Amino acid sequence: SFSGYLKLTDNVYIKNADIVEEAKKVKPTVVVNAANVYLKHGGGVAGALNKATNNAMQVESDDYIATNGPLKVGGSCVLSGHNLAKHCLHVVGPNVNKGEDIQLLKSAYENFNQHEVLLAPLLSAGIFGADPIHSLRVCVDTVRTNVYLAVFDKNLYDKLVSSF
Ligand SMILES: C[C@@H]1[C@H](C#N)CCCN1S(C)(=O)=O
Repeated sequence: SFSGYLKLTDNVYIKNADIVEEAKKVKPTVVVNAANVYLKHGGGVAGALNKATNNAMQVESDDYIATNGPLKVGGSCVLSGHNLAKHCLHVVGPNVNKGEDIQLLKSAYENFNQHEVLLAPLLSAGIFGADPIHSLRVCVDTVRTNVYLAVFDKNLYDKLVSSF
């Protein structure tokens, strides 16, 4: 199962790790993607997860969007996890760099409660522009299921743990 995680609360765990490498190692039931409403996996965690699937995630996502239209900010969809996980839960956190409401970050984390255990990044962190310390606080105060957070950046990981 998951190894090397620091336990933050009853159900939240954190590790300085590349979520793609972590997914390939664990092959969890659910890996969370830091998705956008169009499921265009260009950069950040989404670009890295999609590149690891050899673009199969993007091909599946384009078919999903063609059928269903875009997701809502704060919403999610379950698609295949390809070679990374059984499923990928594509969750759209608000993108502060697009002027999206940070209050939607709690709604985004509520999607995690539909899955008993997940490997995830901090929503709205990185290229989404939100403060990762705030994202971790919303995560611990919203998610009730078992969430294993992978934080790519060591310096950010140390800051998140030391300020928790
Ligand atoms: C925490 C969740 C659920 C929520 N939220 C309540 C029942 C228990 N589960 S479980 C353990 O099945 O993931």
